[PDB]
Amino acid sequence: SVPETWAKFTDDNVLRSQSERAASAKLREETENLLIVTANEMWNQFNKV
Amino acid sequence: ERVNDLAFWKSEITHELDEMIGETNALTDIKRRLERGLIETEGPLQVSR
Amino acid sequence: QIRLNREHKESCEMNWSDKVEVYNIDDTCSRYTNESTQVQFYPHSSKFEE
Amino acid sequence: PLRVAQTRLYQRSHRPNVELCRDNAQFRLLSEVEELNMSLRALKEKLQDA
Amino acid sequence: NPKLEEGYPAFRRPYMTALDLGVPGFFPPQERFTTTCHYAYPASLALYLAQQDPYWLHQRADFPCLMEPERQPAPEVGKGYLLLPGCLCDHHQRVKVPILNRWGPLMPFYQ
Amino acid sequence: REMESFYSELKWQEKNTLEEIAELQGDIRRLEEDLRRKMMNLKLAHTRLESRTYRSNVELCRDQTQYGLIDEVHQLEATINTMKQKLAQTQNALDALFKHLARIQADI
Amino acid sequence: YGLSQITASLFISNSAVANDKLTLSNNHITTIINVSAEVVNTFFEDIQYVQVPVSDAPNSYLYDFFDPIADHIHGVEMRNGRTLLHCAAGVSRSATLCLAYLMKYHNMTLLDAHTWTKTCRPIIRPNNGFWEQLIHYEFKLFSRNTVRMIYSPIGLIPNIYEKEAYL
Amino acid sequence: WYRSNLVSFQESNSSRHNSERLRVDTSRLIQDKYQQIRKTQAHSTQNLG
Amino acid sequence: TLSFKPSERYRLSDWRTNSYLLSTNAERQRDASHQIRQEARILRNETNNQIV
Amino acid sequence: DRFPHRNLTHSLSLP
Amino acid sequence: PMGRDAAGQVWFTGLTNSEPGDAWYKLPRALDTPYREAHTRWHGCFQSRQR
Amino acid sequence: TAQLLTDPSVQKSPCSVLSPMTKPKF
Amino acid sequence: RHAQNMRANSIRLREEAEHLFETLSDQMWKQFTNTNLAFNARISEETDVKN
Amino acid sequence: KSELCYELDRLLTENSSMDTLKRRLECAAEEVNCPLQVALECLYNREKRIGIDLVHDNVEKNLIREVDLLKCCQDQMRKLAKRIDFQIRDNRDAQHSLERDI
Amino acid sequence: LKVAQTRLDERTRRPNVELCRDMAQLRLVNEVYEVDETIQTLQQRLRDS
Repeated sequence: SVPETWAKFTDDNVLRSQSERAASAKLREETENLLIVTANEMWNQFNKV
Repeated sequence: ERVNDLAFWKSEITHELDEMIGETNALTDIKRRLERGLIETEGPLQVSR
Repeated sequence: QIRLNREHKESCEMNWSDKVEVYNIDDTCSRYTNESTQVQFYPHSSKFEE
Repeated sequence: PLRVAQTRLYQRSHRPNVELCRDNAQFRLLSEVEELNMSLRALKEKLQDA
Repeated sequence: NPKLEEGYPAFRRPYMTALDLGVPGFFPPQERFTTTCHYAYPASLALYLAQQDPYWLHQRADFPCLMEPERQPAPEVGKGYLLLPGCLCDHHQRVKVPILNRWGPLMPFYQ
Repeated sequence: REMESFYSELKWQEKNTLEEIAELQGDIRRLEEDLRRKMMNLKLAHTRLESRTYRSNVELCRDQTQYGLIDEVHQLEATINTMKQKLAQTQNALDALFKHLARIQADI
Repeated sequence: YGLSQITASLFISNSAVANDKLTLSNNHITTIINVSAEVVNTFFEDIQYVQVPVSDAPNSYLYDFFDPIADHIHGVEMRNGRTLLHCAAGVSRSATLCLAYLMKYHNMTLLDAHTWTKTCRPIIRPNNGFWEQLIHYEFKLFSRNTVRMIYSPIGLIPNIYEKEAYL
Repeated sequence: WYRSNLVSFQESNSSRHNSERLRVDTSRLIQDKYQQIRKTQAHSTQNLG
Repeated sequence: TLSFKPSERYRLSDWRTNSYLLSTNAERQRDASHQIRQEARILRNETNNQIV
Repeated sequence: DRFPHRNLTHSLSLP
Repeated sequence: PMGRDAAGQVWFTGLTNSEPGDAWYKLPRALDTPYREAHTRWHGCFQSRQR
Repeated sequence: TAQLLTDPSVQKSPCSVLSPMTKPKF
Repeated sequence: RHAQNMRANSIRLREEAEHLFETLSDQMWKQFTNTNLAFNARISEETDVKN
Repeated sequence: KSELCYELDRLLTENSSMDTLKRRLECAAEEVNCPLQVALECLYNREKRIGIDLVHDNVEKNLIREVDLLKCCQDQMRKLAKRIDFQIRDNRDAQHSLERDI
Repeated sequence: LKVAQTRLDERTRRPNVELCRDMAQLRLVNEVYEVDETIQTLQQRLRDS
């Protein structure tokens, strides 16, 4: 490798791991919105009975 | 200087591996609450049947 | 002989300076206590030790 | 105290060239972190039983 | 204003050219915290606004990072204060004074 | 309606606060490596001086450079003392946010 | 007497106040600059000292230190420090450097700068040899002169002091 | 002659140092003002909402 | 038939101040934290320039 | 976003 | 992610899409733009050393 | 009751209360 | 109230106790240090006399 | 009853820390005795000097002055050990009153 | 500065009972003040430059 290529390998290595966090961050936000909604939908149907 | 660049690029790898550990303990939190989100739902189901 | 004397003096002096640095950081590590606000979360500090 | 132990581990890891050691304080600090994590897990379990 | 009877030499004070002619009453018509001033950390524009606006914090000049709210939770009991972060103390300044981040129980369920 | 209106403000305050916390953690890691940088410049002035004491007799004559390096080491040392006090100030302002981040999340 | 704050970070006193530690501690003074080569003060911890050698005579030269000292006060102002400009007596030498700083960094003429200093401290009387050097420095920055030098029956004194001299 | 040369050299050094300090401060100041006016407008938008 | 729990019983006024004072506490620590950061950049610039 | 007591919109990741 | 739901996606390494202006008309930039700051710093240091 | 103004553990001294100031050693 | 005064009195003593701990250990080091500086310059004076 | 029980809990916690704070002072008393004793042996060797070398120099001037300060510091912490001993005892009598109440 | 002044003008048009001094009104007035201070600081730095 040359110095220009060696830096890119390290820089793109962190960017893959960095993009995994934002992919993981959405899952954490998406999951809690499901946990909120399932309680609301279960409560509404339990009321109709 | 070639010692200097290896020290600079090591810190950014070292820094970015904080949030990778930090996100994983955050994801493991919601998974345990989701694993448990499944367990109590048998309650309302058992009273419905 | 003068050249040799000076050379060994510089090597031993650099050892002395390293010891000064390590003494200072160990002193402040001892000074750290649970009410201090300089304290912060440094994950992987347990996992990555060299 | 977990914060305290981790910051101590960081500063100890910053010892420059030599004089950074697998001394008795290092093993202790690692065990502090591990043991306190165990106590934290126990605390979360009891919180939820409550 | 120079009038007619005084004469020509009085008619030298107001300078005009042909541009100014036509105006009624012919004569040329006559004639708080600032950020320019240096300020330290606890002194800023928001600190100037920190009392008039719907937040009512007032600085205590003895201990600069100790502000007093006008709307205290219990004036019948002794007063309470708020603490600005950072700051610096000299000669130990021994006053044990109330600081309050919120109003409620001493040991809350949701913390 | 009052319950809802206070909650929305609570969330707005939290979001702007965790913006500042993450951003402020940037300036802490920039302060620390400058503080580490200045200790390298102190090592030069000491090494510059003792090598200049190898001079002898008329070589050992004093000059502007010797007095110039004298003023460098004293001034470089005072800069670190100023900066070290400023680093510990920012860490205090970080810790105040964490305590107050918990309390906004405490009531949400 | 005592201590006079000229700007948010600049102070003028005598040598005795400069030796006083209590005044320094209460005002959080970081830098003390001695315009007198005859006055010796005790050197205090936490305070870095500057010394400008000159005498009190019509042949004394201060034009050399007019710019570097003014730059040094501005630099310590950004770093949130404070400077104490003290003479042997606080009457002539210390405030001559104070006048030079105000013209350079505050966009005020010498007449306006002296007016502010006289209101702040009543005992200011720079010697005549220092007055031309300030007049020369004003024609530097602004290319116009508000304070000029005139010959009185007493002698060559500035136009500011001519009325009481005629009396 | 020597002191004249020294005078000129010191003058040039001082002027250039002042200019450099001014440039760096100006860059930082402009960036901060940009950020602050953005945040201040956004807060008023939220209040209107 | 109207039993209440033996806990604290703040009036509507107290709930108002706690909401207000907690909010204004976070509004002043973000300016204070901002000023410390902003000033730290100024000090950092002058020390780097001076030693060069 | 949505207040917790009015949340009937599922996520777009399960269409 | 490694599992049933796993898919393929081609992503942009940031060297073509960037804001490498660094003149006085691109300087204030945007809050949106996450330019690669570590690589910009190392690159900025490397150019002068080679120069 | 209002224990958040009268408790002897809520009364913290203002300012930084002699914040960490220590000079480098040796 | 008596348990309040007893508790509040204990803290005021500890505030002096730590402020005592800081000041003495600050004082003992500077005196130990300054003695060695005076001890150092005395050795140099005597050694230059001997040669 | 709960108000007594809560205040009794916080009272115990402060009392325990004062017991350690008392012990820390007594520990620091035996610490200072070691550097103090060396400065005494320091002065004993300076007496051994012969000829005109017997001098009240800046070394001796600072070395006796060191000795007095270390004795001064020991008396200061033993004194605070005394006044912290009474407070613990008044804390105990305060605790006994609360317990008989609840 | 333009957009803040436009918002203030438009909110002056509210009807009689709705002509209320709200926290958004206070915030807009303060925002106009701050924008003016920022402009003054920038002009000062220009003259110094």
